[PDB]
Amino acid sequence: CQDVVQDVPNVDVQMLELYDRMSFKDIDGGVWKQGWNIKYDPLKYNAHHKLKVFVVPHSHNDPGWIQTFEEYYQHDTKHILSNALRHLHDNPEMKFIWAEISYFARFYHDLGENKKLQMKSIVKNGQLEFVTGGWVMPDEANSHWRNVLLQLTEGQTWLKQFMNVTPTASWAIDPFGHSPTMPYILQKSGFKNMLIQRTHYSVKKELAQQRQLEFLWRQIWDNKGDTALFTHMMPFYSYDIPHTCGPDPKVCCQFDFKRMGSFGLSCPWKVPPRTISDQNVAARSDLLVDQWKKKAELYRTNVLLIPLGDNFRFKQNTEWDVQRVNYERLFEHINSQAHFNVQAQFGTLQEYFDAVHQAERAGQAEFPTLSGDFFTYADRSDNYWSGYYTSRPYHKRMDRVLMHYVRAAEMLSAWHSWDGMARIEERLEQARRELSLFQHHDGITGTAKTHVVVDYEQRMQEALKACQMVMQQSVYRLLTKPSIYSPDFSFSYFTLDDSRWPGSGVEDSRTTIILGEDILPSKHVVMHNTLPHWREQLVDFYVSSPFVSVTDLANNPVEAQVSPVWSWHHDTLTKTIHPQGSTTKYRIIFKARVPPMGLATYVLTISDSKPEHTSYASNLLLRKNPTSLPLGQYPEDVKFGDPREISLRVGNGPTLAFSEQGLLKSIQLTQDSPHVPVHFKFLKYGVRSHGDRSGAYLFLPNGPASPVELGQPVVLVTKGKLESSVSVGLPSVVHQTIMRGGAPEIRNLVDIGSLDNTEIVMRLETHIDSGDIFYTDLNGLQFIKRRRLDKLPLQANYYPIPSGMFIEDANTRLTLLTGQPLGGSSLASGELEIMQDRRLASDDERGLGQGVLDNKPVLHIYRLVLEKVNNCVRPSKLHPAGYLTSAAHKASQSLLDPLDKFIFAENEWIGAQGQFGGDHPSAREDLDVSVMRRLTKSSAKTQRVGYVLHRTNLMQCGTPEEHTQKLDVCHLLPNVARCERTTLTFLQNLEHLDGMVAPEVCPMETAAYVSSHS
Ligand SMILES: *[C@H]1O[C@H](CO)[C@@H](O)[C@H](O)[C@H]1NC(C)=O
Ligand SMILES: [Zn+2]
Repeated sequence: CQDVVQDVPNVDVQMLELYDRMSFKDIDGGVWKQGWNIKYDPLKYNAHHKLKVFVVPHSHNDPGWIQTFEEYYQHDTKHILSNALRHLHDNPEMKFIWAEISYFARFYHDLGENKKLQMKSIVKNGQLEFVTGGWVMPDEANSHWRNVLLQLTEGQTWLKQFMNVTPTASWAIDPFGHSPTMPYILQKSGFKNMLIQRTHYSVKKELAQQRQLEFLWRQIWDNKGDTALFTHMMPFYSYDIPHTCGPDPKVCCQFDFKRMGSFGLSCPWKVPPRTISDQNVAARSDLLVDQWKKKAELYRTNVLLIPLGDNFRFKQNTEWDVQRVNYERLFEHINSQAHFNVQAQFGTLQEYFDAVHQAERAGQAEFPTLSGDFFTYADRSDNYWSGYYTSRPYHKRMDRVLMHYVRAAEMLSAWHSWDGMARIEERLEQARRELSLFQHHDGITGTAKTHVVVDYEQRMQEALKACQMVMQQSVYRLLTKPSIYSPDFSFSYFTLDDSRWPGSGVEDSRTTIILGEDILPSKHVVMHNTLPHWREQLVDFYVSSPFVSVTDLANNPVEAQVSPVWSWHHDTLTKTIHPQGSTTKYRIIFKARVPPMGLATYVLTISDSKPEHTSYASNLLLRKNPTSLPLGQYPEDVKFGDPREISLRVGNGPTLAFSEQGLLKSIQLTQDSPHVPVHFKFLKYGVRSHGDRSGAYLFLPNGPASPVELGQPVVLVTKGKLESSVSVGLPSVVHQTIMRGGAPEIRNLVDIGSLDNTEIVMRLETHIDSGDIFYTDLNGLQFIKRRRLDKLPLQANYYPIPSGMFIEDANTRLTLLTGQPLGGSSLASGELEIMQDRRLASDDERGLGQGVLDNKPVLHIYRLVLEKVNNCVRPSKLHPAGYLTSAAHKASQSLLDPLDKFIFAENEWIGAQGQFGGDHPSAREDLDVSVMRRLTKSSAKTQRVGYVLHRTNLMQCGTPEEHTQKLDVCHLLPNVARCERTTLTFLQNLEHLDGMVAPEVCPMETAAYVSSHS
């Protein structure tokens, strides 16, 4: 196992280092506006060394953006694919590449058998080639690596099954900036090459000058280089035709033959394309070949890639003809004119890469190595695309919730083989597909039109219901005496109870467990733990009486705490935001203990009076002019007082101090230790009154943020033995700090209401001496070192915060973990900030055609970890990576993969069992079974179950942390007959395992195993 901490990889280009040295000057470079006038030596090519040119036709199709997936499919995509089939079938030499399997699968299943065969043959013969092969071309900023793998697997599994092909070349031309998480997953999924396009114009210029646009992209911690994946970065501003034939768009535009008039398109550079003829082909070829040779100067081999396409192109037969015929005329002339020393033809992406490597092997080029990422993207001037790290935050939070439900549903039902009548495979496939679809770069990015966002939401909503159905049927089967188990596959044995989604104040969707002497004395509830280690976590449920006690199934009492159900209201009459307590429902909280990847059953029983093992929280409402707050049977009267500072401590945990406005002020780790200054503050960014406007994509602040005026907010303090919290109703945000004994949890109920052109940010101010350094994660997979650069505008120092960020000095670290991807930064030493929501009245000219005015209440959740790190073994100062501590990592897991809670629906659960998985191995804390998926239907003689195992890397800080069991996923199910290591998509067997034992992976590595059972 490589050491991912102590050895700084040696690479030719390290992006943080490059950023430190680069000037980023935006000067006019001529026709190549962001480059320079390329010159080449005409004698470079000759009869013994020709320029091999591959023109690759393509059509960028968005699975929803301006229209919904289905609208686009009916209006454009089905026509594009139908005509591609006809045209490639009839013109053997024509080629075309396709990226989005969601659309292809939709099309193919609608084809008659005769056309399905024609399609399979033009794929088999190399004319139509799939690039990447994912359900979509995902966003790379906000997406969790788990969902990136999920969507890749969904598209490639379909391709293997129906087209009998597995792409080994990736094509990502529209995501806004690129992440190294892509080559990470791709290289572990059989890929050999990848192509990217949207990277900062300054970066393109810099790498172009050094001919480092093609490189071996390895992970920042990879000292050996085994994670390396050959990567081609396109050099220009766009992937459209004007920006793909060479440096001068005024010239290249003339070779987009769809722009002559009848199609309603034209060249903005005022010179239109002209039909190629025998009288102008020599002159047209002169111009084109010159653009090609200039583009070739930016690369190292004699093989040139010329993409030929744009958004939703190749829709009409006449378009296919006009592009094909004119290019064939050019190729015939050019290839027969020796003086050009060029051989051009239509080709696919893989053809290009194969030729490149052939040149490489012939010793004509050697490629530089590179590590780092390509955020934050700017396509021109100061237009940095960091707004989409936050746009439509409700759905960004929804993404993480569904991510977990999908994993829990696939895992819970994987334990058994199911009769087709159970519709398990059906519901799981629909859930994987709707979540996969949302990974699209206009999905989770929040860059689609309003009605399209609604469509993604409804799809995800159906996906959540599908997961619930599968999960509850699974729990019922897993915890019911086999000879008693009598399932109705359409019945709801349990209903899921989720405390954080949609969340309190977002939607009253939770069911109250209704108990009563005259109706029902008790109720069984079950918790599931998808993580592969024993886990304890407080869980809460709503009950119709405060006199409730909890026991496990051996009938041992469980210490519980009851608290009121508080809801915040913006009182339009008193013009204040204050809480109201329920007089009929209450919250019961207790510690659940659940086996690794298992279940644990508990019972809630009503009593006529305060039960022995249940305590009641005190409540204190701080505000001037208070009014009574009755709580029905709740045994403790609410107390009142004028606003004042407060301190709280739960268990032996930290002690936290709050200001009289209910905001954190300091954290004291231990009895003796100091009260470390940690202050939460809320601010707002505006929009510029002149110049470019912020929109769904762009963050263009009109200067540093200004504090939100808080007035004299109402603060509610609940103090309990198991859980305490401080909540305050601020303008646009009900901010809540919850304490259960460890790092506190922070929840923000964000309702930006109608505050137009406003972006609300949550900031932490500390005295940590971080200087200009901070860390943010990439797709929940790794933490990368960031350096605030004052030579760049504010918005450029914003980065995606998909799951966490931290700052530190020699002695102290503050880590903020998130349950949703948002945008953030550290704009000053000792600071951390993350945007909550943004509402923008204007469009930002990238094609969306609207601002962002469809905001809705969202509940953002976080864990805030203050820790001493002076004893931790950390990477040296030049290492580009950072690593979490055990506490920070578990806090992230508590947000992304919490225990699942199920309430039994009928009055009596006959045959109920108290636990499942008690014998499952409790793996070391840095290991996770990211995916558990049964890969075969019940009719298969040999059952197969796939597992994706990921081991992160946690800092060694002196904690002994011992006694853990080896996890062999190949033996989790009985009767194993074979164990194989496979690509992450489970599509290719890479290793036949001895003793049928799946070994554990190394720190920062991910492996997939498939066990076969007889
Ligand atoms: C396509 O896959 C392989 C080529 O890699 C070929 O040998 C096989 O015949 C095809 N798959 C089918 C139809 O089983
Ligand atoms: Zn797109």
